[PDB]
Amino acid sequence: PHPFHXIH
Amino acid sequence: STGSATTTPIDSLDDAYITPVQIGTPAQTLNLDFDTGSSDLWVFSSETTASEVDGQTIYTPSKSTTAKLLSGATWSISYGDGSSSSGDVYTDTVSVGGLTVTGQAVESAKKVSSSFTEDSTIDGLLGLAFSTLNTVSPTQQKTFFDNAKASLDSPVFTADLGYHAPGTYNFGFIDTTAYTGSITYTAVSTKQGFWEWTSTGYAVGSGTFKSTSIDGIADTGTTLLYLPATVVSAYWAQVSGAKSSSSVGGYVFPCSATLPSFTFGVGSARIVIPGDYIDFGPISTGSSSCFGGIQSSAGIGINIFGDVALKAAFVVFNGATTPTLGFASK
Repeated sequence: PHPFHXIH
Repeated sequence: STGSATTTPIDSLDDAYITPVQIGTPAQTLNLDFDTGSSDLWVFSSETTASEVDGQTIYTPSKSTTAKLLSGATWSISYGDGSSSSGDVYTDTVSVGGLTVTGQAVESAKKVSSSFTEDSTIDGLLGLAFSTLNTVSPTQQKTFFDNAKASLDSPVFTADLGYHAPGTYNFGFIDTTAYTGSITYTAVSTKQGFWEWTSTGYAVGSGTFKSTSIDGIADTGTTLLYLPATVVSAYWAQVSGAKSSSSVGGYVFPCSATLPSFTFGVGSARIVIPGDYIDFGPISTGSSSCFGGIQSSAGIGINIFGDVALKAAFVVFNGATTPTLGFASK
């Protein structure tokens, strides 16, 4: 899978 | 005013959702990742490096007539994973769903990261977090929602993400056909500029409910459910064969296993994330080890309700003076 971690 | 736009997942394990958006005059329709955990409207443009755009649809701002430079104006963002984007900034017209918003700040990427280039179904991001987070300089801009907010019927937008199917993003109103029962609203702390709330416990499968408080953000921007280590581990001990792996960097279980359901607290309400949503398919292709959708928050310092737990409820983002978060069952 290619999860997403959208701010830093 | 109002506006409903269809979000459609970009993959078969739903790890991101794109919603079409019209920018300019006349219209250029780019597919954007709607991120409630950032505050930047950025896109892939004509000023973006040519080795850095694979197959993405680009926003050419020299062929929008509503399109004007915000000069000296500059953006630079970084995401929870590594993830990078940056360039300059334009002013232009954005519709989402029919909801038109004029001179919105459209940030037009000059550099993007490797992981955005790999990502050919996404043309940019739409930030739906709070506006103190916006990264433009030296003059900070606002989000779509904040530029539309005054012109809307109710200052609120709903998330309704589907499991393996598209869903809807509505601006301006609660579709009362889209949910079962009541909506429970809980209090939101806007101080770090996130959709940040407080969870009243957890249950794993048919077991008893734990009254602990879990401070999290609502982030449609994150695929998985990031919960503290004790909670996540209480979870995975109910699935036989699941371990933590330091080269997959998280919790895996073999694929043939039956995933039990995760229950989280919303005030006095309960939202069950069914066993099926927590299975992110095999780790590599061929493999009989499968990636789990409940993972530990320990290494990022904050707990996230991502797409796994949000796509289990109907979500209301009340953007009123005293903002609340509402969940219903669907």
